[PDB]
Amino acid sequence: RALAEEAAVLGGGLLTAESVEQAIAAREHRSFLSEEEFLRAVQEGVIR
Amino acid sequence: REAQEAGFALSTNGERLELTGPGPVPAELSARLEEVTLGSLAASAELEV
Amino acid sequence: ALRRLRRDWALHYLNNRFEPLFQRFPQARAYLEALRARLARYAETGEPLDPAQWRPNLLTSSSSGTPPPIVYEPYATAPRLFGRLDYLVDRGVWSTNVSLIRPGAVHRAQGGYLILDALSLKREGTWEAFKRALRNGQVEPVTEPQAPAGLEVEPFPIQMQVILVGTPEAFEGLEEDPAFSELFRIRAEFSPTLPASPENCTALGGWLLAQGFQLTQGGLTRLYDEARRMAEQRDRMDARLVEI
Amino acid sequence: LDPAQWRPNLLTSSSSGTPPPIVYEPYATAPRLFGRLDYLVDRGVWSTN
Amino acid sequence: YLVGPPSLGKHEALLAYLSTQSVETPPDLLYVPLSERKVAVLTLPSGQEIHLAEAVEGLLLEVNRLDELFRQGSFLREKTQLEARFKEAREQQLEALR
Repeated sequence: RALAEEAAVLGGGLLTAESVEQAIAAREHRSFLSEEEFLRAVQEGVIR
Repeated sequence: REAQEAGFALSTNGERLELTGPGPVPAELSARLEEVTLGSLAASAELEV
Repeated sequence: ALRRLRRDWALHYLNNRFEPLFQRFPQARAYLEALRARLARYAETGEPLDPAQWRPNLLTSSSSGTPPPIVYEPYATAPRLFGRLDYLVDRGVWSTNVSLIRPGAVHRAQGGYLILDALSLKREGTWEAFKRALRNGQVEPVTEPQAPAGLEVEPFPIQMQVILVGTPEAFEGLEEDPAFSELFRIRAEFSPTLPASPENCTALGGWLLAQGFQLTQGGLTRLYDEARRMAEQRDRMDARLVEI
Repeated sequence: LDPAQWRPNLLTSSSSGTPPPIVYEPYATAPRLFGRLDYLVDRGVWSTN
Repeated sequence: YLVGPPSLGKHEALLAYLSTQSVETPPDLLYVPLSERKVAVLTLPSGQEIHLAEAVEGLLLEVNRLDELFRQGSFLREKTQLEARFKEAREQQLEALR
């Protein structure tokens, strides 16, 4: 239900496939800072 | 004016209003007396406000 | 029978008294009824009525909520969160009423945004009460232990968007509880670094100008390089604008 | 004889059927579960009834 | 809930962004005593607080108005009729005894 509410917010009032996929992607992206830092460090070569 | 028609008198016994008359008082007179009594109470409250 | 007749007279009288009030303020429908009932008792047993005991204790007032009430409470004591129940000391007798309840941050931020601090929230030990208030809706203003009897505040549906603020390690103490994840699901993780780029350099320059400083191009580049140094990364500037 | 000492304190005024009393108490504490005994403080004496 | 390293200005920027939002007329909050010990949280439209306070003050003053009502002619006649019925029953008992 919470994910559906997020999808409704991102899609206005309709839960289309694009809206739900965007909501899921945004949920994954919100907690992605640690993984973003890991990937950026790997690209930099700090963690090889 | 509309109570003296039957013969009953409107007495202002203190703050509250009563009707003086022999025997029972008519239902219309009682209803109007209660209406004007509530109106007086509300008017006093609104005067204080 | 005299008591019953007085009760019936009072009820019939108060029907007309409270009829316009119900239409004017239908949201207070129960309240007036209770007050009506109290006046009914005033008829039956002759008990007196204390005006200071039956009065609408106002707590907040917003013009149009633009901006909406943003009540920042960096503190997390129960008196700061749910308010406190002020009392009257009559020679050593504690006695409070509806009018002596102080509004709290929760009451101050209804319909708006409540901003707290997770570190303070866990350090003050009021996390459990805050969780109960957010989930159900019940709030308990602080009652003095010397009080003969406090006021039981009925639960009400909360309408504020609580936005906690804290360090990532501070929220660890709350993240263990699964109930924390149920109330809060939007984690706005702030990036400790920013991508060092000319666009971000210009953004930093504009931000510093908005701060009220006068800076040259060379000074701006020096600040940019120092910000990169504080992040100890060649491709990232330190996002901590306070240090800059 | 104290009238406040020998009066029946009403607890549940429910006089209807469906729905049956559904009391949800997420905060399970003894004052919340079993109720609390309000005290009357008279000249420093906690007298209850 | 916002997380980030300290000295990041999270509170300041968050407040600045929040102040730009708009919410339609947050209802005035108030306390209503449903009994001597029970307090209920109430929401009202903006500006209704003063009107309800005036109405409550009027109702509080209505105690004297109810006292005056208890001396109405209709109230007196009803009380006299009720006492007359009770006295008639008592007089029936006393007449039987006599």
